[PDB]
Amino acid sequence: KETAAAKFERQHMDSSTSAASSSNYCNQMMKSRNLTKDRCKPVNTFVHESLADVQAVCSQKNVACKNGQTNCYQSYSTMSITDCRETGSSKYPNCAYKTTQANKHIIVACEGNPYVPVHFDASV
Repeated sequence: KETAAAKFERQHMDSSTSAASSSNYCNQMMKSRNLTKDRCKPVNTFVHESLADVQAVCSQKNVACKNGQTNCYQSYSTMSITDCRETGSSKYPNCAYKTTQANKHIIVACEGNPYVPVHFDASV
């Protein structure tokens, strides 16, 4: 079945663009990455960086995850990210989102060997 590492790439990586190019980014990306298949996922963050740069976070500043877990890491530098948040008109299967683009630090949880990001925790 899809690995946690793969799933992380599928849900949160967008190395193909430097930023969201329009208000529709979320709507299109959420659908294409299959995040709306079973239900409308309420929030999602896409990271506009190379895989290598994001995998490197696992070796940066160790911080506690929102749930208390201790395998989270915060990026030393800001990163280009797009936040997607479901809108008040969103209604499965027609999931709808608001697109917000920014440059922020990312916090990820890492696991495995190679030790890579498997969950997106927050941006700061």
